[PDB]
Amino acid sequence: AKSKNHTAHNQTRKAHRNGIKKPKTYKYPSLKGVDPKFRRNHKHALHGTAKALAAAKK
Amino acid sequence: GKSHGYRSRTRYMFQRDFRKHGAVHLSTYLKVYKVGDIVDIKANGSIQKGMPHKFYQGKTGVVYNVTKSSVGVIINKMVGNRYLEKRLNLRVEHIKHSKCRQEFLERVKANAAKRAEAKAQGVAVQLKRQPAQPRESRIVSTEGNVPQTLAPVPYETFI
Amino acid sequence: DAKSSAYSSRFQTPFRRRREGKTDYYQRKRLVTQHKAKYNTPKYRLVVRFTNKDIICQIISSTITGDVVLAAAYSHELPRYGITHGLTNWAAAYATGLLIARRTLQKLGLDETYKGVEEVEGEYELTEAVEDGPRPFKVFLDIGLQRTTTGARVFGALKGASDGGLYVPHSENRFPGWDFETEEIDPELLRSYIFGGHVSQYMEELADDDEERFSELFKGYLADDIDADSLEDIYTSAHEAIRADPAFKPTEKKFTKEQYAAESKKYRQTKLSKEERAARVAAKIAALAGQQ
Amino acid sequence: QNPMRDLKIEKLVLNISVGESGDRLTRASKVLEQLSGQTPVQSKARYTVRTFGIRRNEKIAVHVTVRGPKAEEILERGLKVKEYQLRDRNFSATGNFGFGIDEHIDLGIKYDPSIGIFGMDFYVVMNRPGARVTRRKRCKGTVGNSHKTTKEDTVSWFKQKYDADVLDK
RNA sequence: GGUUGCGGCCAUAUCUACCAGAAAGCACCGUUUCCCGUCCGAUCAACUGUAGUUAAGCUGGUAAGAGCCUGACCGAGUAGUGUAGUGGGUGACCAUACGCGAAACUCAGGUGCUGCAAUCU
RNA sequence: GGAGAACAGAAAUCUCCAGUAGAACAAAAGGGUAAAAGCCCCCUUGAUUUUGAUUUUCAGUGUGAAUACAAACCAUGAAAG
RNA sequence: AGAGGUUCCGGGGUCACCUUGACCUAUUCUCAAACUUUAAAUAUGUAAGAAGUCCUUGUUACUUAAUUGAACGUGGACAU
Ligand SMILES: [Mg+2]
Ligand SMILES: [Mg+2]
Ligand SMILES: [Mg+2]
Ligand SMILES: [Mg+2]
Ligand SMILES: [Mg+2]
Ligand SMILES: [Mg+2]
Ligand SMILES: [Mg+2]
Ligand SMILES: [Mg+2]
Ligand SMILES: [Mg+2]
Ligand SMILES: [Mg+2]
Ligand SMILES: [Mg+2]
Ligand SMILES: [Mg+2]
Ligand SMILES: [Mg+2]
Repeated sequence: AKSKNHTAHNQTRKAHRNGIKKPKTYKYPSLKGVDPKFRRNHKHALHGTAKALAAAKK
Repeated sequence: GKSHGYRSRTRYMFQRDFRKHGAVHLSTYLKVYKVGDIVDIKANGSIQKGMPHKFYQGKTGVVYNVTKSSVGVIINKMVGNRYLEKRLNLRVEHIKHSKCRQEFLERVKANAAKRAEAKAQGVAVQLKRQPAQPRESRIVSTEGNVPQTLAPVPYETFI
Repeated sequence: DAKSSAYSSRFQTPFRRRREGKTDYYQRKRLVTQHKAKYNTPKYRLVVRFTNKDIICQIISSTITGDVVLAAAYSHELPRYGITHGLTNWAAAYATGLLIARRTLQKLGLDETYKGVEEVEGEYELTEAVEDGPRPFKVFLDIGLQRTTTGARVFGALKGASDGGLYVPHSENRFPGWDFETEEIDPELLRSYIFGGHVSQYMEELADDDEERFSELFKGYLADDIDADSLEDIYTSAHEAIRADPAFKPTEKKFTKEQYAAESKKYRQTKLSKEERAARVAAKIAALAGQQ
Repeated sequence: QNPMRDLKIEKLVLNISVGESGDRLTRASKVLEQLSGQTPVQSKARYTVRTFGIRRNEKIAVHVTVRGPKAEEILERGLKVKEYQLRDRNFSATGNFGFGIDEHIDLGIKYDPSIGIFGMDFYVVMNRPGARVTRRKRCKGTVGNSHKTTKEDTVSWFKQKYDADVLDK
């Protein structure tokens, strides 16, 4: 039975009913995809920084 | 049959920009990309490894990852009724810095300098950009500039 | 000849130095491009170039505005260290590489550490790292356009720069003494080439074969009585002459650059302007069509 | 005019094109080897004709390239066959020239087996000093107009020493 | 200011014809024992800066030059185009209102600029 | 393509000049490529191991294809890579 | 669509000729969804900062010839 195949009518209206949402950026993004050699170092740099700050504060 | 491949409808757009074919000049490789740098995506069609998709050309994103020959760029992509974050592993032949951000940081330096100068004085600075304000009052002189123009022209044909 | 305007319009030139035939950009991209996570770290190359009558060794990094020379040494300042003849030979390439290595190391403050191969024996010795100290200065060889043959004297500057103390990464199989048949090097043949053995044997063979060719070639050796067995002594003395003070004394230039400019401007043709160009065109019209 | 504007031979290239491989072309290699003192190089056919009898990659020719004074020595030994006579043709517009002889006649005969007759092509490439500037790798330039060999220059160099003449039958 | 080495932008740098180049540099150029590579020391390799030369490369200059680049109230506010009307017209299309706005053409100017290092009456 | 070379010419091989790609890259078409990505030579198996991340079709599922890394282990090259 | 350019490039006609085709050069008329040096309008990505900027110097097994950088920080300053 012949009929309508595809249309993008009403899709932008439905898209903008509940708005088009920007992805809500955060401080401290996830390290997913960042270089593993950087990540392994950065874990230790953070651990040493927190160790030195606790030693300087106590 | 419908064709929807990875480089479909990319005939003129990965094309190599008449009389600028050939090798990639060395400043492309000599630029330095850091995490948080905002970069424009324009795919070099001569370099086939690490090409972005045809969606991502023209798009501007923030570098999140820096690797040996590539950078990772976050592009927000409108998918349906929301945006999604797209992490892109693009070799640095398809990436250049964003001059909008370059002049923004020169504006930040200029704003800091003007606020420091206004703190050297005691006066306010008013350091926001303002739009094109309407023009102020003028006195257009006529000396050497007598207003002289005639009417519309007749219809001649000159075929 | 007489190209069409469509040819000239659609023609795309190579860069400038590919046009000039001086730079391999295919090699240059690979030699200059740094790991992007080694963000602003320069990538230094030992540029070794052989003109006629000179050897040029430079330590060159790259910026966008242009290349930047850290330390450069030429073989025509080997007369101040003692080598006055054959300034483009294999041994002069070695001594130029040693000179730029010592000059670079005391420029960086890295010469007391990394003395390099003091007693030279022709061994394939690659500069190793001092434990719990600064690493050796890593410099990659840039030969440019000239071909890699087993025994080319650009690998002389490779060996000299590696022996001076720079960590210049290489393999031993382009040095003289490498056999094609077996995968072993001849350190004694390499050591003869270091101290000019290949010139000395030809000096002692030309005098015994035909004295006419030994008067054409090596006329400068007979001019100031440099005997053929003292070449090793000359190059040996020049090596610690290089090592004792590689500090780059420059020439006095015996003029100033303003006098140089004012004297070389007298022979540089000056471009004409619009007015005399149009006057030449108009006078050409009048003379060529003044009814003869 | 200048000592470096002097026409000198680069190479005499000697060509035997034998439209079949194997024994006949090994004889053709033998005669060029003993004539030149260097081993010749063989040339494969670019494409298949089926009327010339050649096939692709079939080694249907030999040739050798002689430089220095040894080319000048084979020049007279070829020109005596031509009776020191060339033509208005045989001289390129780029200033090269060449001719063709038969029998490789007698000059320096070896043991001389049942080889047969082998004609051959002589081609002489002329230029001046400074021809390295198109052949060297670095700064591979182009020889300027006053220094380029012409047909008039090479026929004047021929109607000079070797004492010959052209176009005369 | 010349020149070299390494370059950045990659024709204002290319191409064609011709002329000039002091000094140094570069180059051609000389040699074939060694390292090495060729059918051929032509290229590549080595050796000598010695026998020679600026002839060429190279550099600069010239041309109502080709090309290229820049600019223009030059074409031209033209073509196209967004928006508007219960506008015109049978229609094709077109005019108007609020906006944006080319290209070819035509003229004028230009014909490499420059970074690091070394050297040169 | 032009000019030349016994047989040899329209076309056999040899030589020179011009040659911005008008060639070639397995296969459609498009893109790309000139000291190359084409042609020839030398060495070789990275067409290997393990695991994440990413892109495109996407519901941001699967499959296919690809991208950039990370720990190895190799190949190549003077080396950068 | 005409102009200019001599050839056993099979124009028949000297046995160098009115009755030469292609080709080459300078022009000429008209075009292209799957042609293009160019190149809009409309639509379209990003940025316009406190998660910011500047100064000092802490951590690291990453990175550098080298605390040289990278990333995250402490402390200080800047809130019409
Ligand atoms: Mg339905
Ligand atoms: Mg399609
Ligand atoms: Mg485009
Ligand atoms: Mg190479
Ligand atoms: Mg030679
Ligand atoms: Mg050489
Ligand atoms: Mg012009
Ligand atoms: Mg010019
Ligand atoms: Mg293919
Ligand atoms: Mg293409
Ligand atoms: Mg290659
Ligand atoms: Mg599929
Ligand atoms: Mg359309």
